[PDB]
Amino acid sequence: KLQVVTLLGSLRKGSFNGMVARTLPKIAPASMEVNALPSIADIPLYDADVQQEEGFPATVEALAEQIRQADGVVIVTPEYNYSVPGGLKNAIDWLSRLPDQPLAGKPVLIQTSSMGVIGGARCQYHLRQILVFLDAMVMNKPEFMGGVIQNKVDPQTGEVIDQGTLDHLTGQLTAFGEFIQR
Amino acid sequence: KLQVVTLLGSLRKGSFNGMVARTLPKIAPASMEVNALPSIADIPLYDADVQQEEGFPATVEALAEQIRQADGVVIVTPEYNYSVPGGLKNAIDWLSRLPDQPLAGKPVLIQTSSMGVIGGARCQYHLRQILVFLDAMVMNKPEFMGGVIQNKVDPQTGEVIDQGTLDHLTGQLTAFGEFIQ
Amino acid sequence: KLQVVTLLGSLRKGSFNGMVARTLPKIAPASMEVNALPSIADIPLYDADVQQEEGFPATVEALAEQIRQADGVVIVTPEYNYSVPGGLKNAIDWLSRLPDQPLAGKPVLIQTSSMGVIGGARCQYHLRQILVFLDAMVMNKPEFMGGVIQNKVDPQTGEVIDQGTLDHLTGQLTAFGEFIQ
Amino acid sequence: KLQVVTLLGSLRKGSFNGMVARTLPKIAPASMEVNALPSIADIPLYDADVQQEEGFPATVEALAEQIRQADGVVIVTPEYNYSVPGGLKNAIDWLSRLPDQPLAGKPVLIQTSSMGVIGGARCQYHLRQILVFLDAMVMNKPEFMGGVIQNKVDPQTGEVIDQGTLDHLTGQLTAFGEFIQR
Ligand SMILES: Cc1cc2nc3c(=O)[nH]c(=O)nc-3n(C[C@H](O)[C@H](O)[C@H](O)COP(=O)(O)O)c2cc1C
Ligand SMILES: Cc1cc2nc3c(=O)[nH]c(=O)nc-3n(C[C@H](O)[C@H](O)[C@H](O)COP(=O)(O)O)c2cc1C
Ligand SMILES: Cc1cc2nc3c(=O)[nH]c(=O)nc-3n(C[C@H](O)[C@H](O)[C@H](O)COP(=O)(O)O)c2cc1C
Ligand SMILES: Cc1cc2nc3c(=O)[nH]c(=O)nc-3n(C[C@H](O)[C@H](O)[C@H](O)COP(=O)(O)O)c2cc1C
Ligand SMILES: [Ca+2]
Ligand SMILES: [Ca+2]
Repeated sequence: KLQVVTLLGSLRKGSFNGMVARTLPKIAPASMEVNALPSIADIPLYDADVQQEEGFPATVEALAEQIRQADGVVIVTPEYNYSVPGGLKNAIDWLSRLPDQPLAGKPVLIQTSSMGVIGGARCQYHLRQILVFLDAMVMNKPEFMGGVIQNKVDPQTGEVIDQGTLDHLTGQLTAFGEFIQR
Repeated sequence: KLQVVTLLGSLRKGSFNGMVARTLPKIAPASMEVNALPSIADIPLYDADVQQEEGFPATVEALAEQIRQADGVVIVTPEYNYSVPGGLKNAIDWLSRLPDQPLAGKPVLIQTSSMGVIGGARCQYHLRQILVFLDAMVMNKPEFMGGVIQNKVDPQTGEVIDQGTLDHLTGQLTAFGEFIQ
Repeated sequence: KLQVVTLLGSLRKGSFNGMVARTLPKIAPASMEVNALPSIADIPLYDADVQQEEGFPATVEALAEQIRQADGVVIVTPEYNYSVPGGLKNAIDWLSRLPDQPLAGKPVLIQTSSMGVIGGARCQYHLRQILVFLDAMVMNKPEFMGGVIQNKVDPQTGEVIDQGTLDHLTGQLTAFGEFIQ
Repeated sequence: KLQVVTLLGSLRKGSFNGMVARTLPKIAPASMEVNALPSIADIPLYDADVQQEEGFPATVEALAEQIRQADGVVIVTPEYNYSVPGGLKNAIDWLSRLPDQPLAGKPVLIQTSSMGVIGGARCQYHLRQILVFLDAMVMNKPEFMGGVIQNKVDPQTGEVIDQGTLDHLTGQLTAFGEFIQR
């Protein structure tokens, strides 16, 4: 069984991308198991001085060890001002500074959702440029951009229910599972 | 006289970009007064729940008001992992949610420095894409990419000394001053 | 009254973006006259040897002069392979080499359409990066990405009909008109 | 012996990138053979109407068949206005429309050179975004950006002679050769 984890790019309780991430474990192919990674909320802003005098934040090393243990990582994130959320980017800046950089050679799947029609596509291309330097193995197609995400979820359960969205989500995961087999 | 402020993208005290930023005051045109904005170090990670429950952070409000009063903003920052540093971007995310969005229509000048020959060039274009949604007035030329800034600064004073760099910057500021109108 | 011209990025006769372009004349503000520039179809591939030996192509010179006379340029184009179409970009490469570079300081408005929901959004930001080196004055908002334009046009007239799209465009032009100053 | 070919992004006789491309065959690892692809100069501007009424240009199909035959492709190109040269992009637009798109799943190496200090880096990131849609297998590091390329070549021979540039060029090719073994 492949072990895939999710890195969440939004910090709000009712996050839509948060709902997409929690739905993935329930629709993953039988040969895949998905779990959520710890939240990035308590990670402090990156400062070279702290890295030297304090060492690495426990939260950063905990997140890093779980990524190394996993066979694949799915980054589920919204788009902020046509790009990557500062919080998520900051968690990536810390990670990129670690011994045995956790994402190098690591299979990565990208997922974004927005209330807008474009569904976070802009965020995705900047993210790939970032992951290139970190040497992650990013899967090309299929891509997933959840537009008008609010009309495809269930507020109570906090999950995706729109049939169309569920099939594409399941399709991509399957492709990612086959991708990981490398 | 024009009032210009600097937004710093690095937090370490030995910051080379910080050196660039603190050098701008004495090489700017005689019609410009360059001062620094507060550090983005205390600005907490963006969370809509916080915006709703607590309102906007006081540090964010302070940063914003200084931006509103300025005639222009010079963003001085390094490039982290082929893009914009997490901290700087997070501060921008916060500012972008403000009712009277501070950077809307605000003239902006970009400058980056790095220990490598590319001088933070990649970071600049991602930052330009981001600035479109904030609706800022970003100047085109001349651009400034400080390649290997470590060889052209003076540690004792923490300012730039390489005459070539100094004239480049001065030319850019002079150009930014004309841009304001 | 302002003179605005359109640079078309697609060459096929059934071009949806072409439909957008030819619709702009009757939805523009009363202070703007929108006309089309010549097609980029005859512009040959850029080659410095040709620039040196033959000089600039007459078609390139013609395109340039019309750009110089206009108060603004609206670039209407599709998105090919997640970026700017080869032909359009090649025409820009030619213009960029001209002594009195036509687009320098020229206000530019970008609009794209596609048969998909993204509406050529990716192409727009690459094009914005390119326009920095040409030193153009590119407007920020509102932006226009015509998603699935095929469902909102009228083949018999070859113009846009979807009222929502029409008002969006009109609003953009009105905004571009104010931008010129 | 792996068969690698070069796609040239500049059309001028004295092209510096042209010199870099011609030097590659002479410094490739013993397990690799490099050849130049036909020139893109005579390829007409892409027009959907021509594709339908005329079919594909012979030059486009000749270039496409040679790419399919090769084990790897090195794109050597300059940077025009912070991006990909229109001519090269146009040759890619035609290619992307072919049956059995020639670059899908094809190993690709990127090389750029400029008279400027940045050496065509801007062109490279836009190109990768393009190759992602075409589903090419693009190698991450090492990257090659030849800055101030004019002071590293020999006008007469039309080749690179700067020792430093030659070593990196040889290093990348070796990495690409090992990369191709996939
Ligand atoms: C700082 C900030 C910037 C935003 N900018 C964008 C943007 O550039 N593109 C976009 O599609 N949506 C943007 N939005 C709207 C988000 O898509 C929307 O708030 C979304 O539902 C947030 O993701 P979440 O629900 O998982 O918290 C922005 C939201 C925030 C908080
Ligand atoms: C998290 C992190 C990521 C880095 N990644 C890059 C990069 O992608 N490109 C680059 O040119 N330099 C990179 N560097 C090197 C910086 O350019 C160099 O540390 C610089 O001197 C930092 O800016 P400062 O001196 O103002 O603190 C990185 C540094 C850090 C801390
Ligand atoms: C070479 C080529 C590449 C294409 N690639 C893309 C793409 O990357 N993104 C997209 O949204 N549409 C793409 N399409 C579909 C176009 O959006 C669609 O054909 C469009 O209607 C063309 O613009 P036009 O109608 O003005 O000729 C491509 C079309 C062609 C001819
Ligand atoms: C249309 C055009 C646009 C140019 N724009 C850029 C640019 O954006 N970045 C850059 O580094 N060099 C630029 N240059 C300078 C080239 O790097 C230089 O002419 C180079 O030596 C061309 O590649 P080649 O020698 O193989 O023909 C431009 C050249 C041309 C012909
Ligand atoms: Ca929260
Ligand atoms: Ca030639």
